[PDB]
Amino acid sequence: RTRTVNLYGLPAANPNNGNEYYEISGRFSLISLVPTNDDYQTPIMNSV
Amino acid sequence: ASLIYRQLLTNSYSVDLYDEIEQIGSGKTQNVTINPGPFAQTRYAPVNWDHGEINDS
Repeated sequence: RTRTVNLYGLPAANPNNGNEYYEISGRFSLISLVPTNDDYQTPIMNSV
Repeated sequence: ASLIYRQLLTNSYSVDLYDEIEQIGSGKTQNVTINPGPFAQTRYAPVNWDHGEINDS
C-alpha cells in the first residue's frame, strides 16, 4: 500500500522470518602457533 | 713401620663410607636436556597493511 515496490534487498523489519536461527556449515582451518614442547626440555628421569 | 701401607690398603673400604658422607653433604643440580632441531626458523606471514573496516552508510 505504498510507493516503493519491487526493490531488491532485505529490510530490517522482520529478518528472522519466524525462524529461530539462520544456520551455516563449513570447514575451519587454523595454523596457530602452539606453545607445545617436542618432548625435550624435560628432566632426565622422565619415565616410569 | 712398614704396616702403614698394609693398613691403608686393607682398610681402604672405609672410603665408600666417606664417599657416602660427602655425597650427602654436597648440594645437587641436574639438567633438562636441551632439544636440537631449530633447523628451520619461521617468519611471520605475508602481511599487508590496510585501513580497517570503514563504516559506510
